[PDB]
Amino acid sequence: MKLSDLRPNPGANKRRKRVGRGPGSGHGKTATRGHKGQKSRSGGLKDPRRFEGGRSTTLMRLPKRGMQGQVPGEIKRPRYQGVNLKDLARFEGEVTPELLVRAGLLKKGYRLKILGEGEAKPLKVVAHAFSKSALEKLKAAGGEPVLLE
Amino acid sequence: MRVKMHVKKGDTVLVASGKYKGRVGKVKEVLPKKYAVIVEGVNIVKKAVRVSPKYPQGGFIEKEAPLHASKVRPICPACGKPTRVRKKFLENGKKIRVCAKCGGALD
Amino acid sequence: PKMKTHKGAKKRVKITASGKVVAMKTGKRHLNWQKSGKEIRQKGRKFVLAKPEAERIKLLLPYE
Amino acid sequence: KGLAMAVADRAREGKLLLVEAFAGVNGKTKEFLAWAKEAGLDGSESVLLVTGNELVRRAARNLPWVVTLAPEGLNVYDIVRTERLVMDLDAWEVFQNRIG
RNA sequence: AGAUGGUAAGGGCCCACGGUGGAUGCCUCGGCACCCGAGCCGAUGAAGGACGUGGCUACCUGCGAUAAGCCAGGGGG
RNA sequence: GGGGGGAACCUGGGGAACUGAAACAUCUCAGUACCCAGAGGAGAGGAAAGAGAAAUCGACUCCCUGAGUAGCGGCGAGCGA
RNA sequence: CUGUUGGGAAGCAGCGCCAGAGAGGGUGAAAGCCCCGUAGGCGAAAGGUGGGGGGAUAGGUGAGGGUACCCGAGUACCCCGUGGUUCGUGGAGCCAUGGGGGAAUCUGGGCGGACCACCGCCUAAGGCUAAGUACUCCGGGUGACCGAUAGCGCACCAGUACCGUGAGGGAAAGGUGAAAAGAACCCCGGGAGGGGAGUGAAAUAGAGCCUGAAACCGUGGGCUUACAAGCAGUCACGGCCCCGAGGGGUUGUGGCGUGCCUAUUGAAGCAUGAGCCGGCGACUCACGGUCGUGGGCGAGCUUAAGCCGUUGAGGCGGAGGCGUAGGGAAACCGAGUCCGAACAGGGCGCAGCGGCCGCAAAGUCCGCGGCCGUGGACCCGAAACCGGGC
RNA sequence: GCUGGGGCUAGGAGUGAAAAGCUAACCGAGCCCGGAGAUAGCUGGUUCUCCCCGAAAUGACUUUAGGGUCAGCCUCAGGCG
RNA sequence: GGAUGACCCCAGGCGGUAGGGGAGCGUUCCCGAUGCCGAUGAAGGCCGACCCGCGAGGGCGGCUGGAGGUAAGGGAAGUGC
RNA sequence: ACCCGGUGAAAUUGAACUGGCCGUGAAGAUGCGGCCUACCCGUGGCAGGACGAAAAGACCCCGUGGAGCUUUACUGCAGCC
Ligand SMILES: [Mg+2]
Ligand SMILES: [Mg+2]
Ligand SMILES: [Mg+2]
Ligand SMILES: [Mg+2]
Ligand SMILES: [Mg+2]
Ligand SMILES: [Mg+2]
Ligand SMILES: [Mg+2]
Ligand SMILES: [Mg+2]
Ligand SMILES: [Mg+2]
Ligand SMILES: [Mg+2]
Ligand SMILES: [Mg+2]
Ligand SMILES: [Mg+2]
Ligand SMILES: [Mg+2]
Ligand SMILES: [Mg+2]
Ligand SMILES: [Mg+2]
Ligand SMILES: [Mg+2]
Ligand SMILES: [Mg+2]
Ligand SMILES: [Mg+2]
Ligand SMILES: [Mg+2]
Ligand SMILES: [Mg+2]
Ligand SMILES: [Mg+2]
Ligand SMILES: [Mg+2]
Ligand SMILES: [Mg+2]
Ligand SMILES: [Mg+2]
Ligand SMILES: [Mg+2]
Ligand SMILES: [Mg+2]
Ligand SMILES: [Mg+2]
Ligand SMILES: [Mg+2]
Ligand SMILES: [Mg+2]
Ligand SMILES: [Mg+2]
Ligand SMILES: [Mg+2]
Ligand SMILES: [Mg+2]
Ligand SMILES: [Mg+2]
Ligand SMILES: [Mg+2]
Ligand SMILES: [Mg+2]
Ligand SMILES: [Mg+2]
Ligand SMILES: [Mg+2]
Ligand SMILES: [Mg+2]
Ligand SMILES: [Mg+2]
Ligand SMILES: [Mg+2]
Ligand SMILES: [Mg+2]
Ligand SMILES: [Mg+2]
Ligand SMILES: [Mg+2]
Ligand SMILES: [Mg+2]
Ligand SMILES: [Mg+2]
Ligand SMILES: [Mg+2]
Ligand SMILES: [Mg+2]
Ligand SMILES: [Mg+2]
Ligand SMILES: [Mg+2]
Ligand SMILES: [Mg+2]
Ligand SMILES: [Mg+2]
Ligand SMILES: [Mg+2]
Ligand SMILES: [Mg+2]
Ligand SMILES: [Mg+2]
Ligand SMILES: [Mg+2]
Ligand SMILES: [Mg+2]
Ligand SMILES: [Mg+2]
Ligand SMILES: [Mg+2]
Ligand SMILES: [Mg+2]
Ligand SMILES: [Mg+2]
Ligand SMILES: [Mg+2]
Ligand SMILES: [Mg+2]
Ligand SMILES: [Mg+2]
Ligand SMILES: [Mg+2]
Ligand SMILES: [Mg+2]
Ligand SMILES: [Mg+2]
Ligand SMILES: [Mg+2]
Ligand SMILES: [Mg+2]
Ligand SMILES: [Mg+2]
Ligand SMILES: [Mg+2]
Ligand SMILES: [Mg+2]
Ligand SMILES: [Mg+2]
Ligand SMILES: [Mg+2]
Ligand SMILES: [Mg+2]
Ligand SMILES: [Mg+2]
Ligand SMILES: [Mg+2]
Ligand SMILES: [Mg+2]
Ligand SMILES: [Mg+2]
Ligand SMILES: [Mg+2]
Ligand SMILES: [Mg+2]
Ligand SMILES: [Mg+2]
Ligand SMILES: [Mg+2]
Ligand SMILES: [Mg+2]
Ligand SMILES: [Mg+2]
Ligand SMILES: [Mg+2]
Ligand SMILES: [Mg+2]
Ligand SMILES: [Mg+2]
Ligand SMILES: [Mg+2]
Ligand SMILES: [Mg+2]
Ligand SMILES: [Mg+2]
Ligand SMILES: [Mg+2]
Ligand SMILES: [Mg+2]
Ligand SMILES: [Mg+2]
Ligand SMILES: [Mg+2]
Ligand SMILES: [Mg+2]
Ligand SMILES: [Mg+2]
Ligand SMILES: [Mg+2]
Ligand SMILES: [Mg+2]
Ligand SMILES: [Mg+2]
Ligand SMILES: [Mg+2]
Ligand SMILES: [Mg+2]
Ligand SMILES: [Mg+2]
Ligand SMILES: [Mg+2]
Ligand SMILES: [Mg+2]
Ligand SMILES: [Mg+2]
Ligand SMILES: [Mg+2]
Ligand SMILES: [Mg+2]
Ligand SMILES: [Mg+2]
Ligand SMILES: [Mg+2]
Ligand SMILES: [Mg+2]
Ligand SMILES: [Mg+2]
Ligand SMILES: [Mg+2]
Ligand SMILES: [Mg+2]
Ligand SMILES: [Mg+2]
Ligand SMILES: [Mg+2]
Ligand SMILES: [Mg+2]
Ligand SMILES: [Mg+2]
Ligand SMILES: [Mg+2]
Ligand SMILES: [Mg+2]
Ligand SMILES: [Mg+2]
Ligand SMILES: [Mg+2]
Ligand SMILES: [Mg+2]
Ligand SMILES: [Mg+2]
Ligand SMILES: [Mg+2]
Ligand SMILES: [Mg+2]
Ligand SMILES: [Mg+2]
Ligand SMILES: [Mg+2]
Ligand SMILES: [Mg+2]
Ligand SMILES: [Mg+2]
Ligand SMILES: [Mg+2]
Ligand SMILES: [Mg+2]
Ligand SMILES: [Mg+2]
Ligand SMILES: [Mg+2]
Ligand SMILES: [Mg+2]
Ligand SMILES: [Mg+2]
Ligand SMILES: [Mg+2]
Ligand SMILES: [Mg+2]
Ligand SMILES: [Mg+2]
Ligand SMILES: [Mg+2]
Ligand SMILES: [Mg+2]
Ligand SMILES: [Mg+2]
Ligand SMILES: [Mg+2]
Ligand SMILES: [Mg+2]
Ligand SMILES: [Mg+2]
Ligand SMILES: [Mg+2]
Ligand SMILES: [Mg+2]
Ligand SMILES: [Mg+2]
Ligand SMILES: [Mg+2]
Ligand SMILES: [Mg+2]
Ligand SMILES: [Mg+2]
Ligand SMILES: [Mg+2]
Ligand SMILES: [Mg+2]
Ligand SMILES: [Mg+2]
Ligand SMILES: [Mg+2]
Ligand SMILES: [Mg+2]
Ligand SMILES: [Mg+2]
Ligand SMILES: [Mg+2]
Ligand SMILES: [Mg+2]
Ligand SMILES: [Mg+2]
Ligand SMILES: [Mg+2]
Ligand SMILES: [Mg+2]
Ligand SMILES: [Mg+2]
Ligand SMILES: [Mg+2]
Ligand SMILES: [Mg+2]
Ligand SMILES: [Mg+2]
Ligand SMILES: [Mg+2]
Ligand SMILES: [Mg+2]
Ligand SMILES: [Mg+2]
Ligand SMILES: [Mg+2]
Ligand SMILES: [Mg+2]
Ligand SMILES: [Mg+2]
Ligand SMILES: [Mg+2]
Ligand SMILES: [Mg+2]
Ligand SMILES: [Mg+2]
Ligand SMILES: [Mg+2]
Ligand SMILES: [Mg+2]
Ligand SMILES: [Mg+2]
Ligand SMILES: [Mg+2]
Ligand SMILES: [Mg+2]
Ligand SMILES: [Mg+2]
Ligand SMILES: [Mg+2]
Ligand SMILES: [Mg+2]
Ligand SMILES: [Mg+2]
Ligand SMILES: [Mg+2]
Ligand SMILES: [Mg+2]
Ligand SMILES: [Mg+2]
Ligand SMILES: [Mg+2]
Ligand SMILES: [Mg+2]
Ligand SMILES: [Mg+2]
Ligand SMILES: [Mg+2]
Ligand SMILES: [Mg+2]
Ligand SMILES: [Mg+2]
Ligand SMILES: [Mg+2]
Ligand SMILES: [Mg+2]
Ligand SMILES: [Mg+2]
Ligand SMILES: [Mg+2]
Ligand SMILES: [Mg+2]
Ligand SMILES: [Mg+2]
Ligand SMILES: [Mg+2]
Ligand SMILES: [Mg+2]
Ligand SMILES: [Mg+2]
Ligand SMILES: [Mg+2]
Ligand SMILES: [Mg+2]
Ligand SMILES: [Mg+2]
Ligand SMILES: [Mg+2]
Ligand SMILES: [Mg+2]
Ligand SMILES: [Mg+2]
Ligand SMILES: [Mg+2]
Ligand SMILES: [Mg+2]
Ligand SMILES: [Mg+2]
Ligand SMILES: [Mg+2]
Ligand SMILES: [Mg+2]
Ligand SMILES: [Mg+2]
Ligand SMILES: [Mg+2]
Ligand SMILES: [Mg+2]
Ligand SMILES: [Mg+2]
Ligand SMILES: [Mg+2]
Ligand SMILES: [Mg+2]
Ligand SMILES: [Mg+2]
Ligand SMILES: [Mg+2]
Ligand SMILES: [Mg+2]
Ligand SMILES: [Mg+2]
Ligand SMILES: [Mg+2]
Ligand SMILES: [Mg+2]
Ligand SMILES: [Mg+2]
Ligand SMILES: [Mg+2]
Ligand SMILES: [Mg+2]
Ligand SMILES: [Mg+2]
Ligand SMILES: [Mg+2]
Ligand SMILES: [Mg+2]
Ligand SMILES: [Mg+2]
Ligand SMILES: [Mg+2]
Ligand SMILES: [Mg+2]
Ligand SMILES: [Mg+2]
Ligand SMILES: [Mg+2]
Ligand SMILES: [Mg+2]
Ligand SMILES: [Mg+2]
Ligand SMILES: [Mg+2]
Ligand SMILES: [Mg+2]
Ligand SMILES: [Mg+2]
Ligand SMILES: [Mg+2]
Ligand SMILES: [Mg+2]
Ligand SMILES: [Mg+2]
Ligand SMILES: [Mg+2]
Ligand SMILES: [Mg+2]
Ligand SMILES: [Mg+2]
Ligand SMILES: [Mg+2]
Ligand SMILES: [Mg+2]
Ligand SMILES: [Mg+2]
Ligand SMILES: [Mg+2]
Ligand SMILES: [Mg+2]
Ligand SMILES: [Mg+2]
Ligand SMILES: [Mg+2]
Ligand SMILES: [Mg+2]
Ligand SMILES: [Mg+2]
Ligand SMILES: [Mg+2]
Ligand SMILES: [Mg+2]
Ligand SMILES: [Zn+2]
Repeated sequence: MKLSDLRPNPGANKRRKRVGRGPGSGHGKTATRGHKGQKSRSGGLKDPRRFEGGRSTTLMRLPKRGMQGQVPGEIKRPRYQGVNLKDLARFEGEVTPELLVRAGLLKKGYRLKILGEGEAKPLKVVAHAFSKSALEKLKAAGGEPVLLE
Repeated sequence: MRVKMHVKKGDTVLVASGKYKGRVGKVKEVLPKKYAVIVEGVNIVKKAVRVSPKYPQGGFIEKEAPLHASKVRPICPACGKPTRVRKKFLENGKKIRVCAKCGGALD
Repeated sequence: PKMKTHKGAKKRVKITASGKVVAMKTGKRHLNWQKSGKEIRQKGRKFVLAKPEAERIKLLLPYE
Repeated sequence: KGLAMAVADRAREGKLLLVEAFAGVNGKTKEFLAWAKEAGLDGSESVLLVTGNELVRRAARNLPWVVTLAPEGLNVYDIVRTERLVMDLDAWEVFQNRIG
């Protein structure tokens, strides 16, 4: 297999669209821009995600809701992430927050909360909280719930 | 700093390329700015001269045309072969050209 | 440069699990004395923004 | 995956050769050249010579049909560019460690 | 009676050759970008100039009435 | 000892407008352009009357990230630790 | 090295050789071995540097106990006016300070976002401090950078000519040939210019010089044209001329026939633009996003800066990011959750294929393409506004 | 009164027996360079070929009306059938 | 039909502005390339009533030119007036 | 002004092989229809036409364009109290 053989698969490298290059291309003259007006101009229109021609926008007519926060900003309080029993399936022996981080299950800087989707497995699971149904499934399967503080 | 010339006035050179390939001759002159040598009786050209005090009767003269120095090879005075040149340090220790075929000085 | 989150959108709207856009019913900020109870109550819920409008708002929230 | 597949491609063509060490090559092109001939490399086919032996690389590097590399340098363009792959065992060892 | 051809002052199309003009290709003394290196000069008068300076010298370079240069070390041949 | 010069770079003292906000004043552009002073091969900053929640860290500078987060905002356009 | 073609060998052919050097440039064409180089090595009396090595010097270093002397003042601190911070007066702290008032020395003071308490952090009102960082006038290396309308404004005697009182503006302009062998001498001519002669492989390579397009001007030839009506062509036939059951050129007659572009409801239009020709001339790039698509891995995917290596070699680096759970303004609960008295109702949510194997896939990374956001964002054009100068 | 020479006053400024006159051949705000590629919802221009499909000039709203947002109408890919 | 885009057969569609989509041509540059074409003549220019291609184009021939050019397959854009 | 010798511009210019009528046509036709008329090419003259040339209408309107000016428009600043 040699340099002359190396080919990208079909569709892997598509040509770009070139406008403003003659009549046969069917993108000549106006360059697919239509005729005249703001959108044909260099610079074009306002943020069409928001602006609506001068009338008050869809967005700005809906009510704000809830606590938006104040200076000096977010209040530091402990944060919990749940991981379900089913995600604990893969482990044997002990699970702790740290292992769960490594598995790519628990994100750093969150506390562990175990949740109920799935089946419990007789493991020693150490966490900051358990849901009602998690505790239940866990006790019943002869696993061992351990609270951290 | 200086142009490198592997050949000089008037060691004996073989003309190794061009119309005169094969000829042997003394280097009458070295022109480093043009990187060229004049070899005796090699590269003759017919130049027109005006009827002048220097040349009354006018007509033409023969002149030696310069050769690009790379066309030329010194002939070793010991072995008589055309050669590349090497440098050898003496005891002085001045340095000198020596033939690359045998070890002979080229001056 | 990276896109900026539109703060009026972040403050008015939420993108649901399946990407619908949700906002509070408009119309009971005030002038409510003569509104029926069916009215005030119904305006107290969230509704799901019309597709083309939600689709626009969704693009202003590039990192939710 | 690419590194592996490229070597694999040569392996599948018989064009990959592993070697224990290099006889008399002690940094001279004629020395490598000897050895090479003796090992079935007449220079009619381009060779990616991979070895950690500096002495062997210098010896082979001036040959127009030889491209040389340390084993840490092995890469797919070089494998694919050349017709034949030649490795030290020690070279081959790191490549195995690299594709692991 | 009838009927039809040779006129070219000049013009038009085509072909050949030229003139004009300086495209195109090739070229590169120059430019550009990045990376590395290096980074202050000046009253001991800088930067930057003026005028000079060659046997003959318009200009450029170099140089300063010791004026394309003076002395000394090193390099080179 | 100073004075004057130096392409960018740097600090400090001053400091716009077009423009954007589909008009405009707050806001933006922007502490940008520009003027001035000063340095120097860099300049600035620097050895906690710090950070800010950890029973923690440990001068300053510079890069990645944190994060378009927190927030700020005719809660508009936008701005942004 | 030799032979050969050739003006010229480095081409082709024969037989060799070097290589830690087959980077590259030259040489009359295309050269590893002819030249300059290249790999690998070597080199400073003098000046400069010297963050590395060595040495010196300055400087550095105790423990209880007592005393309560000192510990940076128009300062802290409070109020007023402001600036800085993400903070636009906000619940507005902090840092800074123009005005007023105005302390204390560790049992002192500042701070942890008004304030108070508690619990902590830190020691203001004196100074210095390498390095890691920015830049590129200068030197060098290197380009999926330009190649004379490009690339710097300038390849060239250019910040010049020229323009402007001035600040300031600001060009054009490269190429004989391998070598000048740059055309002695004769002829016509006042000269310019040419014609011979000569040089050269070549002279429509002759210096007004490589190539030498097009518009434009001419000479010569073929066909045609002075009763004809025209977007200039087209279709047909016939004549003549040319190259040789065919073609080509030309055009007499007959048929048909309203330029191009632009903008418009609508143009041949008496609506725009264009004298003709050559060259320059307008949908891109970064970073984010969204979909689509080619692959990699898949409950996971992926690294950034940096570090090591290379000198067109890759690797390391898991900090971080996205995903794996949602609902709720939030506390918070969680395959649920929110409203609610509700075990009500509702909103928003939750649930592969084949034979343990393979296959597919959430997702995510990279490439490619479309479109979006931010930038001047497809190119060209104002009238104006502002700064500093003249 | 006219005039030579030497001087001073300038850009929101001068100067003006007043005309918005004149301030270096266009002054209801001089010229140069800079912000700067200001902005231009306007006008103009937008470059190779073939093939398939193929609109709109409406409705709502709009300091909107020769500009937009959504919808209608065109096209592509996937699914349904 | 054959198995697959080999090509044959039958049928049907194929006016087109804005505009969507598809497939191609050509220009500069990179890998391919220490290769290959090249003074028995590179590029470029001027002819051509010939060959291939729907076309954009690509060949081949003659003349000019006098030293460069560059494939199959890929890659990237200062790419077509 | 005209003729002969000398020197020798300009705007403008899609190309032109550039007649009249009555009609037709985006509504004022050398260029379309039907007719009429008309051999080729100039020189001096005239100005009816080529909606002749020049100048991207200065009037008018449009642009959420500009600028000068005004005031018991709004908001600020100098200045003064
Ligand atoms: Mg691409
Ligand atoms: Mg086209
Ligand atoms: Mg298309
Ligand atoms: Mg179209
Ligand atoms: Mg067009
Ligand atoms: Mg347009
Ligand atoms: Mg379009
Ligand atoms: Mg478009
Ligand atoms: Mg348009
Ligand atoms: Mg339209
Ligand atoms: Mg247009
Ligand atoms: Mg318009
Ligand atoms: Mg439009
Ligand atoms: Mg436009
Ligand atoms: Mg613009
Ligand atoms: Mg615009
Ligand atoms: Mg309104
Ligand atoms: Mg928040
Ligand atoms: Mg147990
Ligand atoms: Mg020497
Ligand atoms: Mg001989
Ligand atoms: Mg010596
Ligand atoms: Mg309400
Ligand atoms: Mg309200
Ligand atoms: Mg309320
Ligand atoms: Mg209220
Ligand atoms: Mg009622
Ligand atoms: Mg009502
Ligand atoms: Mg009621
Ligand atoms: Mg995030
Ligand atoms: Mg989410
Ligand atoms: Mg090699
Ligand atoms: Mg190779
Ligand atoms: Mg007759
Ligand atoms: Mg005739
Ligand atoms: Mg005649
Ligand atoms: Mg004719
Ligand atoms: Mg000619
Ligand atoms: Mg080239
Ligand atoms: Mg310097
Ligand atoms: Mg000087
Ligand atoms: Mg001089
Ligand atoms: Mg000396
Ligand atoms: Mg000496
Ligand atoms: Mg000073
Ligand atoms: Mg100084
Ligand atoms: Mg400042
Ligand atoms: Mg100061
Ligand atoms: Mg300031
Ligand atoms: Mg400043
Ligand atoms: Mg000011
Ligand atoms: Mg403003
Ligand atoms: Mg702007
Ligand atoms: Mg904007
Ligand atoms: Mg505005
Ligand atoms: Mg606007
Ligand atoms: Mg206005
Ligand atoms: Mg404004
Ligand atoms: Mg802006
Ligand atoms: Mg600001
Ligand atoms: Mg600047
Ligand atoms: Mg200074
Ligand atoms: Mg430094
Ligand atoms: Mg420093
Ligand atoms: Mg310092
Ligand atoms: Mg201290
Ligand atoms: Mg984050
Ligand atoms: Mg808001
Ligand atoms: Mg700011
Ligand atoms: Mg011969
Ligand atoms: Mg030979
Ligand atoms: Mg040979
Ligand atoms: Mg090398
Ligand atoms: Mg080479
Ligand atoms: Mg070479
Ligand atoms: Mg030659
Ligand atoms: Mg060769
Ligand atoms: Mg070559
Ligand atoms: Mg060579
Ligand atoms: Mg070396
Ligand atoms: Mg060396
Ligand atoms: Mg003590
Ligand atoms: Mg005391
Ligand atoms: Mg103190
Ligand atoms: Mg004091
Ligand atoms: Mg204060
Ligand atoms: Mg502030
Ligand atoms: Mg507030
Ligand atoms: Mg505050
Ligand atoms: Mg104070
Ligand atoms: Mg205390
Ligand atoms: Mg106290
Ligand atoms: Mg304080
Ligand atoms: Mg305080
Ligand atoms: Mg406090
Ligand atoms: Mg604190
Ligand atoms: Mg503290
Ligand atoms: Mg300091
Ligand atoms: Mg240090
Ligand atoms: Mg530093
Ligand atoms: Mg640097
Ligand atoms: Mg440089
Ligand atoms: Mg080149
Ligand atoms: Mg030129
Ligand atoms: Mg130029
Ligand atoms: Mg040229
Ligand atoms: Mg220059
Ligand atoms: Mg020039
Ligand atoms: Mg000049
Ligand atoms: Mg002037
Ligand atoms: Mg002048
Ligand atoms: Mg100017
Ligand atoms: Mg010019
Ligand atoms: Mg030459
Ligand atoms: Mg020459
Ligand atoms: Mg004569
Ligand atoms: Mg005479
Ligand atoms: Mg003569
Ligand atoms: Mg003659
Ligand atoms: Mg002659
Ligand atoms: Mg001859
Ligand atoms: Mg020949
Ligand atoms: Mg010729
Ligand atoms: Mg020639
Ligand atoms: Mg010429
Ligand atoms: Mg030549
Ligand atoms: Mg010529
Ligand atoms: Mg010519
Ligand atoms: Mg011609
Ligand atoms: Mg004729
Ligand atoms: Mg008649
Ligand atoms: Mg007749
Ligand atoms: Mg006809
Ligand atoms: Mg017929
Ligand atoms: Mg015929
Ligand atoms: Mg015929
Ligand atoms: Mg015909
Ligand atoms: Mg008939
Ligand atoms: Mg017509
Ligand atoms: Mg018609
Ligand atoms: Mg056309
Ligand atoms: Mg037009
Ligand atoms: Mg129009
Ligand atoms: Mg109109
Ligand atoms: Mg109209
Ligand atoms: Mg017409
Ligand atoms: Mg008409
Ligand atoms: Mg007309
Ligand atoms: Mg008109
Ligand atoms: Mg017209
Ligand atoms: Mg118009
Ligand atoms: Mg013109
Ligand atoms: Mg013409
Ligand atoms: Mg053209
Ligand atoms: Mg685009
Ligand atoms: Mg994309
Ligand atoms: Mg993707
Ligand atoms: Mg992968
Ligand atoms: Mg998979
Ligand atoms: Mg992210
Ligand atoms: Mg429910
Ligand atoms: Mg439900
Ligand atoms: Mg995937
Ligand atoms: Mg889009
Ligand atoms: Mg921009
Ligand atoms: Mg742009
Ligand atoms: Mg764009
Ligand atoms: Mg502009
Ligand atoms: Mg003005
Ligand atoms: Mg104004
Ligand atoms: Mg103003
Ligand atoms: Mg000004
Ligand atoms: Mg001023
Ligand atoms: Mg006077
Ligand atoms: Mg005077
Ligand atoms: Mg006077
Ligand atoms: Mg005055
Ligand atoms: Mg004045
Ligand atoms: Mg002034
Ligand atoms: Mg003014
Ligand atoms: Mg005023
Ligand atoms: Mg003004
Ligand atoms: Mg005034
Ligand atoms: Mg007066
Ligand atoms: Mg008046
Ligand atoms: Mg002036
Ligand atoms: Mg005037
Ligand atoms: Mg004004
Ligand atoms: Mg004036
Ligand atoms: Mg300036
Ligand atoms: Mg700006
Ligand atoms: Mg701009
Ligand atoms: Mg504006
Ligand atoms: Mg375009
Ligand atoms: Mg159709
Ligand atoms: Mg309408
Ligand atoms: Mg409508
Ligand atoms: Mg309504
Ligand atoms: Mg509406
Ligand atoms: Mg329109
Ligand atoms: Mg409009
Ligand atoms: Mg739409
Ligand atoms: Mg439909
Ligand atoms: Mg479909
Ligand atoms: Mg058919
Ligand atoms: Mg079809
Ligand atoms: Mg049909
Ligand atoms: Mg069609
Ligand atoms: Mg298609
Ligand atoms: Mg396509
Ligand atoms: Mg092709
Ligand atoms: Mg092309
Ligand atoms: Mg292509
Ligand atoms: Mg390149
Ligand atoms: Mg190569
Ligand atoms: Mg080559
Ligand atoms: Mg050959
Ligand atoms: Mg030849
Ligand atoms: Mg030939
Ligand atoms: Mg080329
Ligand atoms: Mg070519
Ligand atoms: Mg052709
Ligand atoms: Mg040719
Ligand atoms: Mg060459
Ligand atoms: Mg190529
Ligand atoms: Mg290729
Ligand atoms: Mg490739
Ligand atoms: Mg372009
Ligand atoms: Mg007469
Ligand atoms: Mg006359
Ligand atoms: Mg005509
Ligand atoms: Mg006529
Ligand atoms: Mg009518
Ligand atoms: Mg009529
Ligand atoms: Mg007529
Ligand atoms: Mg007609
Ligand atoms: Mg008629
Ligand atoms: Mg007629
Ligand atoms: Mg008539
Ligand atoms: Mg006349
Ligand atoms: Mg008339
Ligand atoms: Mg008249
Ligand atoms: Mg007419
Ligand atoms: Mg008229
Ligand atoms: Mg007119
Ligand atoms: Mg006109
Ligand atoms: Mg205009
Ligand atoms: Mg107009
Ligand atoms: Mg107008
Ligand atoms: Mg008016
Ligand atoms: Mg009007
Ligand atoms: Mg108006
Ligand atoms: Mg308005
Ligand atoms: Mg408007
Ligand atoms: Mg206005
Ligand atoms: Mg105004
Ligand atoms: Mg007063
Ligand atoms: Zn010898």
